[PDB]
Amino acid sequence: VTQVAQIMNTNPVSITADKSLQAAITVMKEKRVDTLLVVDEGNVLKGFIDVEQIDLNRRTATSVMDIIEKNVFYVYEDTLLRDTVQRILKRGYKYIPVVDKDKRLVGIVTRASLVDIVYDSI
Amino acid sequence: DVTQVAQIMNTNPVSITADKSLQAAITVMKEKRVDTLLVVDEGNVLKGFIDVEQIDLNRRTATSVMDIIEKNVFYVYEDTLLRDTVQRILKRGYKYIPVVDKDKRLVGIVTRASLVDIVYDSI
Ligand SMILES: Nc1ncnc2c1ncn2[C@@H]1O[C@@H]2COP(=O)(O)O[C@H]3[C@@H](O)[C@H](n4cnc5c(N)ncnc54)O[C@@H]3COP(=O)(O)O[C@H]2[C@H]1O
Repeated sequence: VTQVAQIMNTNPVSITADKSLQAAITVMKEKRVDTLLVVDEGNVLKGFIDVEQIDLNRRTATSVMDIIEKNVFYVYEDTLLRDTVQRILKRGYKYIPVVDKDKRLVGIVTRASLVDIVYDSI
Repeated sequence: DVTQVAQIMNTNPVSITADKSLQAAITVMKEKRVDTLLVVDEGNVLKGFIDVEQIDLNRRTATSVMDIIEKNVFYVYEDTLLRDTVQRILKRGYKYIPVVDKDKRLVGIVTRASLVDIVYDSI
């Protein structure tokens, strides 16, 4: 039935991995998010960074790459919703980033995507 | 060391009261972009919380917010040391932590986006 592209939120907060921690937290505070999704010049999703990793490696870390986690679970645009929801609800994932066939960052399914979904079913 | 929660907590936590319907609740949740509502009475005293989850499960046989409230809330007072409440979210897996004044009145919560603030101050 329904795909993720339908309900996903089309404004996932990204930063490039050339940018400093000073700059990364700057965005994170403005945008009200505990992570950043890492993305290259052409917007191919590459990893994520944590607020914690910023805090553990702050003294000897100058940049976003210095602390990047490249093993992100993303899910393609046209995947079935049920699966990604099932992952977040039960398998503990905090949100699931959404890409296109070129692995370009295109959306996020946050817990407030579950609201959207539950709101619609009334 | 000696910094409190009140200093940092974000002072707009999303409440609802126990009369409101599920239709009413999920409305507030969507607007505000939040997976849970905190439950407060006429005089704003913290009582519990409801989820997207429970709203989703009990939809068919549940008209009111009270029908599915979770009365057992971890909460903390305004003047608790930040350090303890922060250490709870981080390594004890609490999703966020509601802060009350000494009359158990919701005055704030401490989100994962309260940590950024902390980490931002430290630089
Ligand atoms: N009664 C209430 N009053 C006030 N707030 C309430 C509340 N009940 C629940 N919440 C908050 O709702 C937020 C929504 O969770 P969600 O997974 O959509 O949203 C999460 C997370 O999925 C999202 N996020 C993280 N990295 C992101 C990125 N790179 N792009 C977009 N979103 C990101 O940022 C949000 C930050 O988590 P946080 O715990 O700060 O914020 C949570 C939680 O603290």
